[PDB]
Amino acid sequence: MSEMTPREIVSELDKHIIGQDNAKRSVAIALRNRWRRMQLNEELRHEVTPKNILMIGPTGVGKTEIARRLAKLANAPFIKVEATKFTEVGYVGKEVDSIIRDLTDAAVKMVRVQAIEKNRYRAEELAEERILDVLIPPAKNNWGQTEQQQEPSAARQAFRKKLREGQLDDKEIEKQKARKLKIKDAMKLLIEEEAAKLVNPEELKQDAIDAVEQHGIVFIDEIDKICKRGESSGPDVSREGVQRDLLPLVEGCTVSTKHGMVKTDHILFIASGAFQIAKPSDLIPELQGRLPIRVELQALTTSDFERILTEPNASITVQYKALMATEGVNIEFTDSGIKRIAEAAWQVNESTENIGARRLHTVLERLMEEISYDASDLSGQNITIDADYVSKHLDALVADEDLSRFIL
Amino acid sequence: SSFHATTIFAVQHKGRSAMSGDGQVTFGQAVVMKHTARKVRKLFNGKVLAGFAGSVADAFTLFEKFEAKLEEYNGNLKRAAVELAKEWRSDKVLRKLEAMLIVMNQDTLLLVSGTGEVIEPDDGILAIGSGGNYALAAGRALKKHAGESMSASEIARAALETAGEICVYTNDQIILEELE
Ligand SMILES: Nc1ncnc2c1ncn2[C@@H]1O[C@H](COP(=O)(O)OP(=O)(O)O)[C@@H](O)[C@H]1O
Repeated sequence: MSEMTPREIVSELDKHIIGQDNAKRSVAIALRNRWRRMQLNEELRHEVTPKNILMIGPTGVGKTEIARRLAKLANAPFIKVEATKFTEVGYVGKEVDSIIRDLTDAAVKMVRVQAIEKNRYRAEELAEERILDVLIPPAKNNWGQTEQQQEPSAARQAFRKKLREGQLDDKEIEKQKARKLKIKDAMKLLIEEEAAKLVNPEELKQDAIDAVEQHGIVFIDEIDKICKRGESSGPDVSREGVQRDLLPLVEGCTVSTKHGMVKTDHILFIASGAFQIAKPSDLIPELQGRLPIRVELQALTTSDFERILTEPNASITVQYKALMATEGVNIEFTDSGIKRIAEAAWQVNESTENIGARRLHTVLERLMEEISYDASDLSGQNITIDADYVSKHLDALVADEDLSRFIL
Repeated sequence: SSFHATTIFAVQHKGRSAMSGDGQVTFGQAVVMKHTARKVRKLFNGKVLAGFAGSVADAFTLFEKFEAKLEEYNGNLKRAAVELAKEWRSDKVLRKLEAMLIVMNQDTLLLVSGTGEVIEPDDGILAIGSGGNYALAAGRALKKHAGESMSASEIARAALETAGEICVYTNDQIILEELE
């Protein structure tokens, strides 16, 4: 099982989300206040109430990714539903118990794929027993010693080591089979047709169910755009409603679905958004109060950037190096470009409109349009990417405001 | 008849940034209902001075749409100034609205009008409402004349003061605001 202490939770955070400590902090305080529970009895296993979180602040500084990530290391199943959607001011038809239904549909194509390296390496030593079986059969009547089985190997395990270097031969092996095929096929087959025997009844469900149930985490994005305070950001309280609908979810219900009936009850909720338009004080009271833990995030810096450009472990930048290396190019970003790199983000974000950390992403892939293209030429060649570089393909762009409008 | 404008005066001198306004609420032709009202507020973490001229519904109301849009762009008056104009010029209920809006920051200074104007005073003095001109005439007057001899804060105080002195619709009790 998972847990992690408060700080532990944080620290893996600072691994991919620069700054906003306060932020992290809370979310972890929610995720232990979580664990804690379990460890009680039955009374209070069921009278204490997922400490759901309200995420006030500007855009692109990481409310989402703070959640997204928290959850990945919780190893919780997770989904982010935009608040908008349930509005349909195009007037369609939106039901909110859907949300829970998709927090299962990952809670699966999550259980699945998170079962093919736990039970994959367990059955490449079971797809071999099925070819060292057709090239040379362990002659009828095994005289039980389990050590006269590694004794077929007296040539059998000479073919076992010869499966990795010489294949493409015509063979046929044992709703079963009885089929005559070929070996590089078949090798790619059995595998598949073997994960099946790696039992998938009321296990990939029931426990996938447990998934959601135990908990993930839903991040209800934008909540603020669904509540009133008049003028420009009120049509009707034909939005107020979606706060209502919502309630139950957060406030605790069962729900109908596909793989099994699910209990929202204990699910964790993380409600986002910026409120230049209203004020959290402005939710329906009901909601207001299921959002116990409130926290601010604040806009990142120039530095903050620079640092997001490199101190993220998946770093953007690196994404480059490696990507870029693949064509035979070392690439290497100075202190002093990683400086302008940011520097631009910030200047651009300040003239057009500011989209968050977001800009770096675009500013970059643009830096490289040159390199990133010609790359397969540079076969070995290496390049120095630095201020003086940067500014040559940037400055006038960033310069041209109205271009940036289009193309950054 | 109607309630008369309040007079309000903003000025920006030797890098101090200042807004004075009267309290006088002059109802009907001649009648006075109150002698004190706050229509000069501090907005955005004391970062901006804004005085309105008008009704405190209208007043309050505009103010937040200036807020909202100030956040909505991280400190750029001009920008938000504008995008309010658009908003005010268009809205059915405020587009008709008479008075204007004085907005200023650490740096710079703006008239903003129901009608979708946005104005920039060459000389760092703006002024609205009843006695406007009288105080404008005081403002510009002093700055030009005892810039050295007096302050931001001071010059504005005085604007109003003079106003109430020529002006029936302006009165001695002045509210004063400055940024840091
Ligand atoms: N504080 C930050 N530290 C690291 N990366 C960030 C930070 N803020 C934003 N980002 C990155 O830039 C984009 C913004 O993140 P996201 O969480 O979706 O923004 P927001 O929640 O603020 O609307 C994503 O690519 C995100 O991973």
